[PDB]
Amino acid sequence: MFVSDFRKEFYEVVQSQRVLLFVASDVDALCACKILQALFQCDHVQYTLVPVSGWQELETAFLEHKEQFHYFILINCGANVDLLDILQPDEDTIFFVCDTHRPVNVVNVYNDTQIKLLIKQDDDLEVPAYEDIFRTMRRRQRREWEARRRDILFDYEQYEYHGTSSAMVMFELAWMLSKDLNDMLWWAIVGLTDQWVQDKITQMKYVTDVGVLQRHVSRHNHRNEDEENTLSVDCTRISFEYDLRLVLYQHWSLHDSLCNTSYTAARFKLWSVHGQKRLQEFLADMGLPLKQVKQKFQAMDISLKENLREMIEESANKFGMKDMRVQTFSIHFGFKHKFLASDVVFATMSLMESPEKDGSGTDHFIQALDSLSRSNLDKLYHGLELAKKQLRATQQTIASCLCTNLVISQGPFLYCSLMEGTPDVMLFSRPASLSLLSKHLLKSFVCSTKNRRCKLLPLVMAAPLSMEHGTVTVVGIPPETDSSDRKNFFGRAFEKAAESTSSRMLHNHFDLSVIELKAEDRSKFLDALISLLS
Amino acid sequence: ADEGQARKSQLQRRFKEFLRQYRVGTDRTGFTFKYRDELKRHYNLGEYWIEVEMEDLASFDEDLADYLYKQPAEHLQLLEEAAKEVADEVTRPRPSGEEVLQDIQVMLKSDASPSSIRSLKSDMMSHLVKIPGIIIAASAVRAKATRISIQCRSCRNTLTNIAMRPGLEGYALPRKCCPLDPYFIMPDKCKCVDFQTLKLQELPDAVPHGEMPRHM
Ligand SMILES: [Zn+2]
Repeated sequence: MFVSDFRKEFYEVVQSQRVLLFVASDVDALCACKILQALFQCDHVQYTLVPVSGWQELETAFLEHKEQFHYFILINCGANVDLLDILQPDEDTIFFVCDTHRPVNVVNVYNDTQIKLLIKQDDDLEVPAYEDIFRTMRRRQRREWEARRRDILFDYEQYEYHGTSSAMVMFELAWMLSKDLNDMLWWAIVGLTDQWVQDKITQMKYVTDVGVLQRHVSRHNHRNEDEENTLSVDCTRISFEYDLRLVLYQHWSLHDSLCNTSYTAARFKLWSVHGQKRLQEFLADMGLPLKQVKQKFQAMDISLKENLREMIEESANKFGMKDMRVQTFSIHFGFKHKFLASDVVFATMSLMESPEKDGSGTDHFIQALDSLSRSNLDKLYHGLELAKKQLRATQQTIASCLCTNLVISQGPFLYCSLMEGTPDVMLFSRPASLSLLSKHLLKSFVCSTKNRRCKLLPLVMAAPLSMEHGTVTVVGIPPETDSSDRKNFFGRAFEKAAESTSSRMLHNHFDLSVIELKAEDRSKFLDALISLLS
Repeated sequence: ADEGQARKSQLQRRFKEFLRQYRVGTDRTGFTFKYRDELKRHYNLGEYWIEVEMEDLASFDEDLADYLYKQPAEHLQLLEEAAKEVADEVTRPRPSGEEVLQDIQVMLKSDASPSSIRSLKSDMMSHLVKIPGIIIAASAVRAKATRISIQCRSCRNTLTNIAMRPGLEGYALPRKCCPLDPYFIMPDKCKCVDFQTLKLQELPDAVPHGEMPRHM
């Protein structure tokens, strides 16, 4: 069932109870977890928090914890599968699901007693009616009904996508509880910006949600400040910004940010030998000295920093980059700490997807989660350093793939693969960073090629996972277009291709468009996908 | 001119308030007045110097940082005087034998990427520059006067506490009190500081191909 009011029939229920949080390892999940943590700590709710990153891990943790806890909250996981089938719970347990994944599984939708969904009912949802999904001429009519059922269920389950941010949902709950702090609002903003950075949502939906959060920012600012008398410099001040699309440009030199932003790198073809000259054309059009552009931004001359955004916008317009400016937010506190929401997103993501072989992925999750609090600001800066390394490695990998021409058409989709032992393949072994790399690589490819048909294709990308088990991760990306809905069918396509091939596919990740394959299975699996997409 | 003195006093007050008000930390953990405490501990240790980061000064007051970058010779004197008076109000009262206040050397540092010796063209003159290199020679420490007193040789009148410009530049003695050069410098009534000239060779990584290494 959908929860109609989070306050009464979710929060006031669990407020009297011991709770278990399962949280996915993504930045939106981390922000929603932080908001809910702060609420529970205000109300002395005895919660336990468990990270998870796949179905096997969630099943293991639930089997470990099922006896002691009756109330469970799943953040950014569980909505798009039958939780009762997967977990096999006792009937007295209750699962709250604040998950952005769409479409919601019909069993979770119509299970009234046990599965409760912390999902907005005014999100883009098209759930089929109950009578269409659940129960001689009567036999013929029944078989016709079953044919209708399979057709409508395939139409419902074909495309997966993402709804409103879980962090935004939790901040809505905090606002209804009248316990919303400025830091909670910042976590909500970072949660939305995670979806925008990873291209999980459309630009229109992102603009709408930014319009929602603008009102909350204005309310929080005018809560205790006006234009006549102001707060201490120590206090956090969140400001709406119509800022630049360039990544981490306030902590870098502008040259590095123009080099490693996927947008500008794809436009100017900076992987190519000619791309640096095109970048120099752009910089000379702006009139910025190269010794200033290659200097760190905080050390750049303030005469140049005065109107840099207008300069970059108006040069980008005539160079063909039509949407260089983006609606976003920034947070200021103290004298010297200034971050964009995209900066916090990249830092936390790099901490979580860090390639270091220390401890465990749960350890990297813990470092990422700690970095979202201002008492652990050093972790945030360290995450920014890791983001520098990650973005440089991303551009190196894209340059390698395009120069050696690993990205190759195979009919209805482009195909690419990373070989073992190549530079910085370890950084993209993990599925989430691989999905991000595939998106950036597809943007670079469609900006590079002259073939108008190839600009319309989706991308399938693979990389090694475990040589000892002989497995590869595989991800599927929809076509990269300006007006895409960011819906993709590769979940069901992978499932149906694997079933039609009897392939050894482990479906452990929460996105259905991310899978693990036994490596030798890839040839017949790819052939099946080619025959399927046709 | 009173307008000029007003400008100097305003800039000195702004540097004073930077050293008085700058903090690091967050409300979730706590705050420490970085340069206040550095001044206090260094003065109590008898060190009489501090190390002001240009990035911190830019964050507090970007105009001061820009002025100190473009015109360091003008503004470093004001910054040092501001540090001296901040040290006075931060440290006093002081025990016996420590009544007289001591001058404070405000060193400074930056997180900016450095330039190079061959990048130092004529347009960089009188600006702040940050260059790497290797020290190949180091002079013995020698005394340079910062303030002098000059006494007329004939009639024994005295001009006292004449401020000497910093650096290797000198001072021109007046030709009017008597002879054409009336004055001699009093060797006792003058205050001097250690100074040391060095030769900074260009980094071998930074030498262009086929060139000998420059030095500065
Ligand atoms: Zn005389």
